[PDB]
Amino acid sequence: AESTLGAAAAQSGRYFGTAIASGKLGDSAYTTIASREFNMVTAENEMKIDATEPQRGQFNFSAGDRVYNWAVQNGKQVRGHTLAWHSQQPGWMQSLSGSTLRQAMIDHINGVMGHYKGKIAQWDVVSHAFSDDGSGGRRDSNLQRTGNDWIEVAFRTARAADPAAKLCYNDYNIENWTWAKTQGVYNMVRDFKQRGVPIDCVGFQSHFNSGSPYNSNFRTTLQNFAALGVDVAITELDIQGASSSTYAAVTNDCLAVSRCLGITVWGVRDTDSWRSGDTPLLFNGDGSKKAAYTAVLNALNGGGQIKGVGSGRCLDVPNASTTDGTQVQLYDCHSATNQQWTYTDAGELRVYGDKCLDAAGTGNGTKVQIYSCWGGDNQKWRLNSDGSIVGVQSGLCLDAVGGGTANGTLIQLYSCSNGSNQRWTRT
Ligand SMILES: O=[N+]([O-])c1ccc(O[C@@H]2OC[C@@H](O[C@@H]3OC[C@@H](O)[C@H](O)[C@H]3O)[C@H](O)[C@H]2O)cc1
Repeated sequence: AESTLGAAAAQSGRYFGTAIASGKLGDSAYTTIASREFNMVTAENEMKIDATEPQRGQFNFSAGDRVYNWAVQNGKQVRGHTLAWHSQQPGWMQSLSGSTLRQAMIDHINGVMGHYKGKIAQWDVVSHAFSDDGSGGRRDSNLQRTGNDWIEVAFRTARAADPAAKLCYNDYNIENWTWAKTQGVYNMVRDFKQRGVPIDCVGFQSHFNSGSPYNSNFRTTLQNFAALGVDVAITELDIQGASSSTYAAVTNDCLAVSRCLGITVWGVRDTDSWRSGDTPLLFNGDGSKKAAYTAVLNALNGGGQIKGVGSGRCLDVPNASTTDGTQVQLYDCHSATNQQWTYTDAGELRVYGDKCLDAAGTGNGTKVQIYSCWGGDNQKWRLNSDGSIVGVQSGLCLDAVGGGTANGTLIQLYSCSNGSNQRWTRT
């Protein structure tokens, strides 16, 4: 109830989910991670309009049901995505307009929700309905040109089709409270609640990058929407660079809002991401947990010198050398730059400013040394709550050779054993 993301989130009545791609369900490495870590699933594309209604009036749930069945059979709830929006519309719908388009939208909603009636926890009824031009208004689309009330109609339609599902409005770039787009959505939801329009949740995609960075005020945004009487959900979270601090910050924002139902990251491994170039998820392509994974898990579980517990001595660079390939050791702790390590958001343990704790391989006995920082996974580490420090690439623990405790004891990689020569404390 604390070793996996879903289980850790469940401790506070929340979920931690991911986007599942039906085309990857035959990949054992993929499903092993997905079934183990998440208790909520969103079909990445299988429940969209084009996927569910390829031809007007012709519904197809082959792909959607495969994802839905995999989710339920493996113990995960499901978020339906998405009933009505401008993107990925089938060819036939893109050419529709006015009343006929409005009716098509309604028929689609009834068809899809009817198929999954009572089996979906949340439905993204409408998505991407606002512009990014900075006006805070609706974006120009075929759906919007049929009447400004199309969104309201979609929700009223959805409520009737399946009263058991929570109905959400989902969008991106509505995380920062100071943005006009965020205000546009806020005003609409407030209007809906005041007039009784059936809406139960607001989904924040949370696709963060240096173009639209995460800001601490995201929590305020979540709290402001929660105050309107709707639940909130982080629906498609991914962070460019996967900063451990940022991932932990977003996790704590949801935990700080009683109405935040949970968090879904948009994909399992970076190689499965729609934005793989931004290495924005919690697992590497080879399936290894990233530093960000541990940061998130620690947050969900309610969680300078590096001193070894068994030895009482500090991780030290011999004679304050800055030479690449110098194996680190244990040494009496004292004020010195060669014992001052900085844990970065990328998961590095830096010394001297630009040298990185580096594993010279991946197996037991591998030498741990300092080497120029370059971003390799053999230079990334996960700081566990039990005091162990695990190498991302190797999955092995920082280990004081042979359990030595005296000055000069070298540091190596070794299968984690919870031994005192593998436990560290930082001050
Ligand atoms: O440019 N953006 O900021 C942006 C573009 C699209 C977008 O869509 C939302 O978030 C991602 C969507 O999923 C992807 O849709 C396209 C597929 O080819 C890809 O495989 C999916 O992962 C999601 O459905 C939608 O809600 C947001 C922001």
